[PDB]
Amino acid sequence: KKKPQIKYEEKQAVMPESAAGTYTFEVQTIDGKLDYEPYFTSSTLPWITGAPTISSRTDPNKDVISFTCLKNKTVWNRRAYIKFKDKKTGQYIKGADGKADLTVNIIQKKNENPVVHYKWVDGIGAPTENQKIKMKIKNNGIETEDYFTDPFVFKWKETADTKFYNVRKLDKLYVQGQFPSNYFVINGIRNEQIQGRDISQSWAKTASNMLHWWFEQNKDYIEQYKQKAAIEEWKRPLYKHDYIRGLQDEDEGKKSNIANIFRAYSHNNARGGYIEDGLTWYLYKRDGQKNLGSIYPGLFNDVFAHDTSPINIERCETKKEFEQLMNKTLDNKRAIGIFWQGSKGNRPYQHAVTCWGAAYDEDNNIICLYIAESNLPEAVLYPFGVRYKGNIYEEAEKNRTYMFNYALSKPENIYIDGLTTLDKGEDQWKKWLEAHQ
Ligand code: NA
Ligand code: NA
Repeated sequence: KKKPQIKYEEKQAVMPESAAGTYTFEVQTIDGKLDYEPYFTSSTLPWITGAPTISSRTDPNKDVISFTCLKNKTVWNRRAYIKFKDKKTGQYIKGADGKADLTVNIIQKKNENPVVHYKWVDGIGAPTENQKIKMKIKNNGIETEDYFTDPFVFKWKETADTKFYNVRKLDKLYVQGQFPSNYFVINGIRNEQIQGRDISQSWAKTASNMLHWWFEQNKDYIEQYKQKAAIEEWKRPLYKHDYIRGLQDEDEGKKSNIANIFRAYSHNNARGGYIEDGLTWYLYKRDGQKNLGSIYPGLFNDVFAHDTSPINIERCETKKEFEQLMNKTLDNKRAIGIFWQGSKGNRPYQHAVTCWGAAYDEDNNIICLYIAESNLPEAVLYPFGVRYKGNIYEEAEKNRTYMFNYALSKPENIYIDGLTTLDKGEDQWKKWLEAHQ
């Protein structure tokens, strides 16, 4: 007698809808009914209940295989794989080429109607519906007539009433021949005239946004500092954060005193800089930052010298590391700088941006970030989708947090290497105020 065989066209994926249910596919049975058992290749499939089974063999030509999925609440497809063990021989059954194991690809489809929730950096409010701007899908750099339909895909428009900060690079907004010839002129601290450029200053724009937030959150402590501290004469003008909303692009140099301090006085580096360096430079004295600029603000050195720094730097290489870091930062009322890393084209990529909040699916996966991107033109926060390298259910030792770039309508090999965070420093401020009673 001939030995029975099974066949399956492996190019056909099995794609259950997002709803929970017991789904099925068919396996062709040749020359009888082979005694086999189906198995998932992973034992860490929390979204599948049990093993696959042969639920019908009544048709001589095919078996029905059943498997049970939980609802896919996430906005991502998720993958599982079924192989087949010959129960008489104990070997995995071969596929069409006689060498590879017969493998059926399962892809449960994404949730088309997710319920999303949001966490914003403390103290910046939250977008109103009128402040959320939907985005057109681009193709070959041209906007199509289609829009991104996921509910978290919106720009957060800056208005007179919004409370985030997004200082933009003058060197990116500038249009030669159309902007004012004095566009880059800064009136320095001794009323001296300075042409400050900022093409490589994403670290300093990110620091400036975070510092604007910090001056605002701590404004009552800073008022007490101005009243009670022995302020060095030359630094007195710097105890001030002005961020003037509603300006035209051609007036960006008149928008932010903090960003202008970096643009006038910070020394240049084409290899960029570090968010944490600019933050330290503005707030307290460290020898490492002695050569950052031609001045050293160090405006609250006697609050933070010899105490906890409110600045931290952490890295993340897995989904778990990224979400714990984001949640810890958001839940502890801190501001967020992101240092992106990867490739933009056939060239290395590094860039600092500011994060003002995150979107979450019903499983509390982080699915989108709201980014102040000093390279991008609009006076808005841009959504950057979150994508993770491989299986999020069976995480590998490295599963970086890649960015989907809705403004360019494309994934990019750009991932989040880590966060630089800025804490209010409430305990340090309290100890300073208690010592100045
Ligand atoms: Na399972
Ligand atoms: Na750049």
